Amino acid sequence: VQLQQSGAEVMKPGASVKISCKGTGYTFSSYWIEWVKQRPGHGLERIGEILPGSGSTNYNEKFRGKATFTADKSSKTAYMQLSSLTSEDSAVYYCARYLPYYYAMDYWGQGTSVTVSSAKTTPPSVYPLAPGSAAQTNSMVTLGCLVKGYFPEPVTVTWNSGSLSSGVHTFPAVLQSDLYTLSSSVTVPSSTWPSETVTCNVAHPASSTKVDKKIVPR
Amino acid sequence: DVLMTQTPLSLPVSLGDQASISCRSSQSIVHSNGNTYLEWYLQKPGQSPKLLIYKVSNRFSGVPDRFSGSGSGTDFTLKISRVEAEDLGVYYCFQGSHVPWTFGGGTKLEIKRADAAPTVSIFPPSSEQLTSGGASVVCFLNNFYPKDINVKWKIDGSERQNGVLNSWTDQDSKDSTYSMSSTLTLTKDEYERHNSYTCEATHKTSTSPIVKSFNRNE
Ligand SMILES: *[C@@H]1O[C@H](CO)[C@@H](O[C@@H]2O[C@H](CO)[C@@H](O[C@@H]3O[C@H](CO)[C@@H](O)[C@H](O)[C@@H]3O)[C@H](O)[C@H]2NC(C)=O)[C@H](O)[C@H]1NC(C)=O
Repeated sequence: VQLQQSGAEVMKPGASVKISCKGTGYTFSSYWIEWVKQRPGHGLERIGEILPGSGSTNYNEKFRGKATFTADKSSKTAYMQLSSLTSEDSAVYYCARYLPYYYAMDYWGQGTSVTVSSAKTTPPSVYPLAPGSAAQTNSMVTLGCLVKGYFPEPVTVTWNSGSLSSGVHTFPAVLQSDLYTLSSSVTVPSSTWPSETVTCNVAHPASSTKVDKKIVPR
Repeated sequence: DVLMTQTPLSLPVSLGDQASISCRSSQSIVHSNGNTYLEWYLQKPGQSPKLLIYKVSNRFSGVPDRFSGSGSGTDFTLKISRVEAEDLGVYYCFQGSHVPWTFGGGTKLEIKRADAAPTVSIFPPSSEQLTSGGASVVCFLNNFYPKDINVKWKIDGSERQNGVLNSWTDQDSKDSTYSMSSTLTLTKDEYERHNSYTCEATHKTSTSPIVKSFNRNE
């Protein structure tokens, strides 16, 4: 048994998207397909369900009109269409297999990520950050490599060939205005910092960008 | 639409300590066949939810016996006897009794330990930031527990609050300590105009805010 979902999607506000969930290894037509929304913040919200065998569908009142379900019996796939996309529709959507009053949602899809925004594929703008001139030097000093002005997610910030696997704190990306920005901090002894060389290996698969820039001491 | 409410929103419990999540229904979710259809799901970070319990008490095939459910009417509870690091995540309710079927709010389970003091730091904008025409003042508050943290920026004695960037990192594993990377962005004309930039840190471990500032004039 396996439920396979479509890939990540990026759409502009006011558009519509069509996600799909393909089920194999069981009687596809005889199990309901539950659609669950998970905003990045928190919470699981059920959009509705469809029984592919018949055409029966149910919708939660919050999503009635926003989402429409359809199923294809020939190819064991179920579709959900979201209309008039907005910012609040950006979330990760799951599909699950359910039989009411019997076997519960034991199998889920991998999750399809949908982002609604008018931005384009902007590359990263990494700004390596060094300690300020007016700052005391201690035994343990934390470095800083800022990345901002990039879209869409994700950007894999790391060190040179995993130079410092431990002591790394990659803070989550956030939308400052319309683009995503993140940060990182790695603890390194002041003794080895002048000698040992490490650089934040910022990456951006969506823009096919791979730029790394280290911080110079003050 | 039956509303399911979970309390507490968060439940810090140390390893080996019994945990107890609770669930409430806007209306009774009993069914005629002699069963009430309540299910418990666990969603670890970056993964789809996994089924744990169904029909209040029945355990899904392959879950440790430490999990157990019980309840009736509009009151149900999930108990974890001996918690373990693999049990971290968000636990969700699900009523499968009345159409449409609704999820619970969720209860983020965390592990508690001895409080750790914050490690505050401030880094001024880098050269490339000046060249690009901006300002990236970043404050790093690493390894602080619990979540009782607040950030306030008082520029040259004036408290700025518009355009504040708030970013928090989830609980770690090696140390299980939170972190914060709230920052602020300023324009060159708005950056050179002022003189003193400060970043306080208010935490339970130290009631007095921690001061970490630099002056533009150097
Ligand atoms: C539709 O009607 C059938 C026939 O009465 C119902 O089947 C019965 O369901 C109950 C509840 O699960 C079964 O009792 C339970 O059986 C399990 C497995 O043996 C056991 O572990 C439990 O402790 C409990 O005894 C009962 O055996 C079963 N009877 C038959 C003949 O299958 C069914 O629940 C009804 N469905 C609905 C939606 O009303």
